[PDB]
Amino acid sequence: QLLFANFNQDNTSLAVGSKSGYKFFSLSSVDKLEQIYECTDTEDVCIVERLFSSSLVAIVSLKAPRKLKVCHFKKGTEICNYSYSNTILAVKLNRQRLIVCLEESLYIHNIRDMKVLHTIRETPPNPAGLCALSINNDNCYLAYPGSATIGEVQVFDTINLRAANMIPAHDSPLAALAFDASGTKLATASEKGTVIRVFSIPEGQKLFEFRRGVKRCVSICSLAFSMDGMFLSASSNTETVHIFKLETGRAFATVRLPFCGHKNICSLATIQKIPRLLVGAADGYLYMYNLDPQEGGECALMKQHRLDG
Amino acid sequence: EKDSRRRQARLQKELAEAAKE
Repeated sequence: QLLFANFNQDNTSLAVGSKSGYKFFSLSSVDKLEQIYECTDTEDVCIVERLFSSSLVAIVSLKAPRKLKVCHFKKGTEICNYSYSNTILAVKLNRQRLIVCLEESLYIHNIRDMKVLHTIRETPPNPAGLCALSINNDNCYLAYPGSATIGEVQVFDTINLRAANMIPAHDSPLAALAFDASGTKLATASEKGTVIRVFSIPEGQKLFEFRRGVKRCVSICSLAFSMDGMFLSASSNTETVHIFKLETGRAFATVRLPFCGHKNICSLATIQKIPRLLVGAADGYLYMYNLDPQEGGECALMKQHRLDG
Repeated sequence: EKDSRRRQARLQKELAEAAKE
């Protein structure tokens, strides 16, 4: 049933897209996954991107994969839509900008009127829709791959509509990108998946380099900062999630998933005063683990909830 | 055709209303 699961910008909302529509779940308690919204009028929803805890949502359906719909989900109204020359691979938004990622181009919209402010053309092919957008209005940067064969990151100022830097992050092509909440740090991983790096933004200085216990190569599918920027989680197509602590090389804490190979999305969220690792997995569950921010180590499972409600 | 005028007005009002936190 499920096609999509993702967290909003401050980890207060979980979106689950399915063949029959989509749902939002709040993330403010532990005992139950509390559904706050369900839509059944749109089929095969492959992208659902909420703006924080507002009523604005951007939706893409497999029935019209080149069309972005911007809606007021509580009222159930379509505000406007936009169609692109190729399929939409990712949508990112903050309080000032909405970014649409195609394989070969990026569109930067003013979210106040949905006008296109700038189009980045002929990007290196980006079939994964890999990109990241800062949630901070003062450091409003977009990151996307500057090469399809080397791990270079283009950093683009979405307010002033100009390039800020290009960062040689990894030798192999990029696999994952994430901004911290301040917009001044960018976490990066390559297709080899052996090193997670953190760079300052826009200066591009390497600040941290983390090893995932070495070993073999993984396909990193998710990087996520905690809201205070002290912790960074990295998940993959394996059973291990690593959590790094950005104090002045190796994992500070780990979690062992009950599966090996499903794609998943992680986030670091504080719920009822306790920092937690949330894992939305393709097996249809949300897993919640308790993180000890002083001791680390292996994190215990607190709850697992069905993503379908 | 100045029909763009009132639709753009409604657009901006509706986007601001939806984005209200």
